[PDB]
Amino acid sequence: ARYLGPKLKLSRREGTDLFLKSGVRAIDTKCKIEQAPGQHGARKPRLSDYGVQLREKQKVRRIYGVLERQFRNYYKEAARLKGNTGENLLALLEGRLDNVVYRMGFGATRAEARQLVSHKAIMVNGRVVNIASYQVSPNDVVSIREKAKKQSRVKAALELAEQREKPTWLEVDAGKMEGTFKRKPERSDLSADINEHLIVELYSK
Amino acid sequence: ATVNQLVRKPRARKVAKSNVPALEACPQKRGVCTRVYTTTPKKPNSALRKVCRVRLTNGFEVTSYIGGEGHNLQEHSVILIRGGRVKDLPGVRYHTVRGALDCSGVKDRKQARSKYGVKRPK
Amino acid sequence: GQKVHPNGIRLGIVKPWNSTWFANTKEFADNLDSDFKVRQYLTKELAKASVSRIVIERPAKSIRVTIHTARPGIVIGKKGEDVEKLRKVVADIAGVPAQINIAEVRKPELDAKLVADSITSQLERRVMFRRAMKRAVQNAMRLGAKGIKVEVSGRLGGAEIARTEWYREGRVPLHTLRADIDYNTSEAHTTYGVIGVKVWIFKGEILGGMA
Amino acid sequence: ELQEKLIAVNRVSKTVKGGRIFSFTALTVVGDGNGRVGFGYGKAREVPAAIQKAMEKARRNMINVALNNGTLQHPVKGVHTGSRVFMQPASEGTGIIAGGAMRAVLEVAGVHNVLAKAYGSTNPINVVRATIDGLENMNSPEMVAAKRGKSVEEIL
RNA sequence: CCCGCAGAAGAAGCACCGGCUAACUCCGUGCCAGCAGCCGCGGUAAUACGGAGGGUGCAAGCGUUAAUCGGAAUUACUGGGCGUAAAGCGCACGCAGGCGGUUUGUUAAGUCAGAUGUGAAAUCCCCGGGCUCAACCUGGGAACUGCAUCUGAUACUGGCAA
RNA sequence: GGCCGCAAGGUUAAAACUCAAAUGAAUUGACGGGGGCCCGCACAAGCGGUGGAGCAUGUGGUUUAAUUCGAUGCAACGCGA
RNA sequence: CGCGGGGUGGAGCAGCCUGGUAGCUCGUCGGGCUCAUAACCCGAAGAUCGUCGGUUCAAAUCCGGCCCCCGCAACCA
Ligand SMILES: [Mg+2]
Ligand SMILES: [Mg+2]
Ligand SMILES: [Mg+2]
Ligand SMILES: [Mg+2]
Ligand SMILES: [Mg+2]
Ligand SMILES: [Mg+2]
Ligand SMILES: [Mg+2]
Ligand SMILES: [Mg+2]
Ligand SMILES: [Mg+2]
Ligand SMILES: [Mg+2]
Ligand SMILES: [Mg+2]
Ligand SMILES: [Mg+2]
Ligand SMILES: [Mg+2]
Ligand SMILES: [Mg+2]
Ligand SMILES: [Mg+2]
Ligand SMILES: [Mg+2]
Ligand SMILES: [Mg+2]
Ligand SMILES: [Mg+2]
Ligand SMILES: [Mg+2]
Ligand SMILES: [Mg+2]
Ligand SMILES: [Mg+2]
Ligand SMILES: [Mg+2]
Ligand SMILES: [Mg+2]
Ligand SMILES: [Mg+2]
Ligand SMILES: [Mg+2]
Ligand SMILES: [Mg+2]
Ligand SMILES: [Mg+2]
Ligand SMILES: [Mg+2]
Repeated sequence: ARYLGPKLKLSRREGTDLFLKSGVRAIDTKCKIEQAPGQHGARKPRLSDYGVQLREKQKVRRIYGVLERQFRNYYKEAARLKGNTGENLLALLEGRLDNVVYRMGFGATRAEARQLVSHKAIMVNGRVVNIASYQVSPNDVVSIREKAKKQSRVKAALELAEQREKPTWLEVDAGKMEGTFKRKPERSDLSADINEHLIVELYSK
Repeated sequence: ATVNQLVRKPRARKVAKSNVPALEACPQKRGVCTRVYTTTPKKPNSALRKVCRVRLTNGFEVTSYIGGEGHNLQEHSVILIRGGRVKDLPGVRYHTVRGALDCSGVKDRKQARSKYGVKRPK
Repeated sequence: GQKVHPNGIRLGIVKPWNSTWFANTKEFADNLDSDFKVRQYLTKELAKASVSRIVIERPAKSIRVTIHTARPGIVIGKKGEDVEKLRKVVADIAGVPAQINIAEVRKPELDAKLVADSITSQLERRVMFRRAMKRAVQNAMRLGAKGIKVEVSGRLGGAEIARTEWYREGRVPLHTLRADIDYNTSEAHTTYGVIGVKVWIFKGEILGGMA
Repeated sequence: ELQEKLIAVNRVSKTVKGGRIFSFTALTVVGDGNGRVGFGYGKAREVPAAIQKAMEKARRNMINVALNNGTLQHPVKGVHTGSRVFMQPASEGTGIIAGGAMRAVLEVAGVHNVLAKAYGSTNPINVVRATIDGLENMNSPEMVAAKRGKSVEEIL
């Protein structure tokens, strides 16, 4: 299920920074971010239309940690749902519980947040939720249970999150170690470098 | 073209026959090697391609290509055949399944092992 | 067809001779051997000094070499150390007291020999032959040559089948005797064999003749 | 400001007394995104010269297209030598769903949401020309109201 | 279902990398061995045959074969054609059949509108709810493009009359 | 198979199998015992030759221990030499 | 030396982001314009995009090196 290989390899192949590491050190210092991975990394082949569409889809999937079947189901639900298809797809991926935990700051990486969620450190409305793909609803309180409140990695992740740029659609209390999911993140709140048209076209072949 | 003409005589869908009628809408079928031999390929290319005349369980006698390097097959050897033609071999429209009943996997293969019935090396 | 050498067909009319000395038939052949030796040694030494034209001039009891080069700084080196070394070696080769002069070429992009040598250097360094030849043509035309033609020949890019490729810009009238066509060749010894490079540079037409 | 993209490069021959002389043809499309789109077709002995000639030709001979909020105003058909083309004003968010040459032409034109399909021949040159012609033969509500002598409210 | 114990401890594979099609180099072999869905590849520098390294795509699955629709506007009703690419009977007369210049009246068959009955439940779709999420289950609606009967409209088509 | 025909045959009209093309129009060459125009000791008009004789020289062939190697329609054969 | 930014006709400025297209103003010349200057109009000339390279079908643009310029950089008794 989960990708268990080197993460900077994915970052180099994609080209951009996927935030696959905690971010204490520069990714340029941790790896040759410019060069592609492999024996023929220095060469930069010209990508075709299908190549760039596939590249964009892979970027989103690698960022969020979602395999093809689950991602395809997300697209199907987004297309079914009313409104803009790409915006709905991004909204669902944001709605994922592990993404929510990472955004609030109870995890250095999304993998670390997923680790906590799987190991039963997360309570949603006073209910211990175990699935990373759990869709968080608006006006949901998400809190760290007392068993995991003693973990030092949570505090370190909170400091890293304080370093990062804060999301407007969440309200997190670090002392209580709990955040409320105020609303679905708008497309303006989400990152601009991500392109949705390519994903929509690729899955609408 | 005219709707009146169409009402009189509708358009009759063009029934496309299958290119592997010996399988009879089955994925694979069992047979007995009547003869094992080699044949010369068609014009632009050259080789000695290994083929088997096989009597199928449903009466049909077909010719089937043997993929991979080397084979242990001989006469009176039960084999499993599947669809797929070799193009530059006239009248050969079926492949033998390597790693099937009384058919050994290709020796010393490290890639496409699943296609050639080769078990994982340690 | 087969074309005549542009320099050889224009000797006397517009082009001067490289060796300029008189000798009777008694000493003619020995002079030729010594001149060949001097030129060979000088090219081998100053391969990396961008030497364009060695001009040999013999007083009755002296040998005067004149090296036309793009970068005098490297050939002379520290004060007179390198020129003195070259002077003493050429003196022993010739068997006569020698005197070396150095003429600076202010425009190495218009000298056909230098352009050809640079292209062969690039070819040996495994650049793309079209890229190298286009760069040379653009540089010459920008510097203000009335025309330039460059030709490369033989196993381009390690191809089994040999080909010839040539690019011309401006005009290069070969049949006009009064024209000033600087022409020279070079050979790149690449890992796949020899690649020949020919360069014509039409700098202008000399009306006065001036020999 | 002008976004440009190369659709296809094709090798052609002349077959002269000596041997065969090869040359390259470049089909390009440029556009400002805001509605102006123009195609160009060039030919040279070498690919870079052909592409540059095509770019120059495409930069010239542009045509304005009436765009409604980044999409078409009504379903439009377009025809040419072999290419029969249909295009539909799809809703916002669907993206440009078109095949190859039509995708390139519409993307540089600036239409973000259409449902298109190319019938008949799908030769890149003819389909580009047919798509541009179809875009040209597309009037706006203001244009139809003016020509019919009515207000936009009467036309709706 | 919850709580406690221990220790990263017990848990990754398959296909592909010449173009179509995302992903390249070296070695072995020499129209042989072999590959192949199509185009093709191999005769001594093979990114296409085998091995290796690297990479790409899926992932407890991954490939191959069989089968249906799609792409196929390639049976074209929506939605094709017939001078030369396949396609105008050798030519005419003519029954059944198809189609019908113009005005008025009438009928209300076709047509249109409304209403009533029915069109089982499940399935599909919309808004919700319950399984920690999902699959799954479930409440209500919508839909079931239809058929029948009744009441109206009379522009067009049909019938009848001039 | 049916129908028609004295017969020749006509009419209606498939399938297995096989190939990945078959075709239409037009484009650039080359060719034509197609057409027009033009030029060159190309022909025609002339002079002198070669092919016959002897010898010189080169090549092929044969021979030889070796008869070194190359050039071998025009455009190799008093050629590298 | 540390970090950052910059180098585009003679000057002052776009073009860099999205790889294909060298633009604007002043200045120079000529002509018209003005009796003439000036002003105004029309033409003409002027960078190889600091340089050395790398990538690519193609580089002012993408990448690196060097050269400089500027800002920041903790040291003068
Ligand atoms: Mg000659
Ligand atoms: Mg077609
Ligand atoms: Mg590819
Ligand atoms: Mg294979
Ligand atoms: Mg090899
Ligand atoms: Mg292989
Ligand atoms: Mg199938
Ligand atoms: Mg269909
Ligand atoms: Mg048709
Ligand atoms: Mg015909
Ligand atoms: Mg016909
Ligand atoms: Mg007729
Ligand atoms: Mg009527
Ligand atoms: Mg009637
Ligand atoms: Mg009625
Ligand atoms: Mg029902
Ligand atoms: Mg629920
Ligand atoms: Mg229900
Ligand atoms: Mg009526
Ligand atoms: Mg009536
Ligand atoms: Mg018959
Ligand atoms: Mg004459
Ligand atoms: Mg005669
Ligand atoms: Mg004789
Ligand atoms: Mg002979
Ligand atoms: Mg001989
Ligand atoms: Mg010989
Ligand atoms: Mg002779």
